[PDB]
Amino acid sequence: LTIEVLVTVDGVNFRTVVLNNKNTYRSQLGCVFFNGADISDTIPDEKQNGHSLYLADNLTADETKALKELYGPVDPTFLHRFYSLKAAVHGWKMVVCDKVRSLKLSDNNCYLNAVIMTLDLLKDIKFVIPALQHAFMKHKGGDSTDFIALIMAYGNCTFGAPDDASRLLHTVLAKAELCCSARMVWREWCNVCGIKDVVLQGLKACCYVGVQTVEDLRARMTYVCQCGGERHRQLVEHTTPWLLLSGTPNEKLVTTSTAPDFVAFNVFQGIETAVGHYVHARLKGGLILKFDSGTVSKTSDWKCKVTDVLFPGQKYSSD
Amino acid sequence: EPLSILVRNNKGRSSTYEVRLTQTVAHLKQQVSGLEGVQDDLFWLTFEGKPLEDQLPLGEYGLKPLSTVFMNLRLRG
Ligand SMILES: [Zn+2]
Ligand SMILES: [Zn+2]
Ligand SMILES: [Zn+2]
Ligand SMILES: [Zn+2]
Ligand SMILES: [Zn+2]
Repeated sequence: LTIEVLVTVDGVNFRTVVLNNKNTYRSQLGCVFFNGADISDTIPDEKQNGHSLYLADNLTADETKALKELYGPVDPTFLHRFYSLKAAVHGWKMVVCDKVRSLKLSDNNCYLNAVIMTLDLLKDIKFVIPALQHAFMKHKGGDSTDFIALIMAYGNCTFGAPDDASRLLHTVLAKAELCCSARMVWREWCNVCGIKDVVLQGLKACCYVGVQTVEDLRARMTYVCQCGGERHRQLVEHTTPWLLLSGTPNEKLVTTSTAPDFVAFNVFQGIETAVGHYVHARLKGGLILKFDSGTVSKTSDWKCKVTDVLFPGQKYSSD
Repeated sequence: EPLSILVRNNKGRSSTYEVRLTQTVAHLKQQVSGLEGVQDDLFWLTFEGKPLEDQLPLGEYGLKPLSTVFMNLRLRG
């Protein structure tokens, strides 16, 4: 009336646990997952003997050590959140609208449709964390369940609740690196302190939160210096394979008649102080493709509050 | 050992915060949530265009005295 299971965190290093048919998994061991299903509140029996189960709580040091090697410097709550978010998202589906892949509306997941479709245009990024890169490679192959749940868990997103696409998009990118060169040089100066050049490289030179157009990124900025005066800062060199600018929702009239410079952008519908709706947009063949969570429609002109704006490559040098 | 940095709100007002580079940004976020009347789930912080992740220490971001961190409203779409 006893069974032996193998608990694992990485699917490679296992550790056995003897369990009885009297108490449930949660009281004897902790929360466990079997073939993607939570069985923590079920009583063990013969159909579990010999099989491996993914432990989520109550990890030991050596399973915690392996956890940090697979997911990075994560918090004890992380593994439970990830495993639970993955099973809750099982019902969600990616639907092909106009030759691309988009995420259907379910449980307020439209902010995620904006994040994933914007990432899908960045075709030169990889993730340094192994689990994340594995999920990301699976998403690009068809099954996006892992990748969706992971960015949800890394972004501290609660299930079925609306969130901020620019927050999540830039948080996720902070875990990524670029497969090519990229360079961004800031010139800071202060009439009392002096002149100094700050250099950023790689993927960090392709994202910025605070401006939504390339003119505003290249504008001279002024803020308080450590001396008390006003320090100045201005971009003097920029070479990237693409540029992602994000800001608060800003009303604009985007039109294809003037042939805009950006290739894609995200839109917030509603007012900023309430629950709104996200729509992803790309420009292809002289039109705007609007992607509202599993559906697509085209327009020539659109008055809309944009948030994230994705530009092509940057070859810039001034002063 | 602690130093003074600035967090700026949507309205443009900077406030001083005594912090340590070994503190987490989750700790700074609770100081910011205390000075203004906003809760942590309603905003996120940026420095030099990049977001600050909750579980990381401030020293990971290169903050010097009177560095200006920005408060960004966490949208709900
Ligand atoms: Zn548990
Ligand atoms: Zn549980
Ligand atoms: Zn100065
Ligand atoms: Zn000033
Ligand atoms: Zn001035």
